[PDB]
Amino acid sequence: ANTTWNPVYQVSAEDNGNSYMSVTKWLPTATGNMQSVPLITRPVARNTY
Amino acid sequence: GVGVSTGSYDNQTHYRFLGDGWVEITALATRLVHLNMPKSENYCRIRVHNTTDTSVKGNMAKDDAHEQIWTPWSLVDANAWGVWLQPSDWQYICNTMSQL
Amino acid sequence: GVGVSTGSYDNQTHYRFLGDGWVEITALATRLVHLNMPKSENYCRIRVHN
Amino acid sequence: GVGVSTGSYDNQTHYRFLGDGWVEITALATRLVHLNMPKSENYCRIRVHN
Repeated sequence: ANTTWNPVYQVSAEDNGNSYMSVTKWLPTATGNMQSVPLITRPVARNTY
Repeated sequence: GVGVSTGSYDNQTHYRFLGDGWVEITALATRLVHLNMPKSENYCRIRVHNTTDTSVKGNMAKDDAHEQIWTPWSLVDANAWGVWLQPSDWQYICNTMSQL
Repeated sequence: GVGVSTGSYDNQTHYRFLGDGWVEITALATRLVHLNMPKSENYCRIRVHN
Repeated sequence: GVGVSTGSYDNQTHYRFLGDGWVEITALATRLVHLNMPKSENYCRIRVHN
């Protein structure tokens, strides 16, 4: 649950660009080729104390 | 197991007079479909941008610029009035019925 | 009589999952207000025309 | 006998909110497998030493 005031980091898909989280990364091509790249695991912040 | 039909053919139209001016019209339609193994093994993101017309100064409406996603699946969408009722039937409906 | 609080402070937000895809979100907010004795003793019909 | 399917295809993921903050996630996956007649007729004890 949202127990903080400042927005926690999330995993979004930026527009088609040099950005790693590009949509084209998981989008088919003119021929139909596709690829599956790793995803940001554990995006939310956790206090250890 | 295999070697026996699993349905029945019927492409007619029955009129059941429910009286009071209302009539229930049931339109049955059966057809034979022909599907071929899709060429696109997987989902494609083909980008079609015609320039044979868009480049010209005069042509503006002939802008077929768009990027669709061709899927390896066909579709059985019989959303057509002519693919349900019969040519003669429509004549009777429009001449008699005032709403449907 | 007087000399004791009459409420509680709570400015949080609880999420109650009602399942089926719907969730009831209750947002509580408490703040301290500061009011000063109004200058206008009575109703005024001021006309502003820049 | 033979000539009829024996299953159904379903590769989706449903989310059932059990409330109280917990959610049961069921992940279904179906795929087509391709097996070829193994070359090794029997168990082999191949020794690889590059």
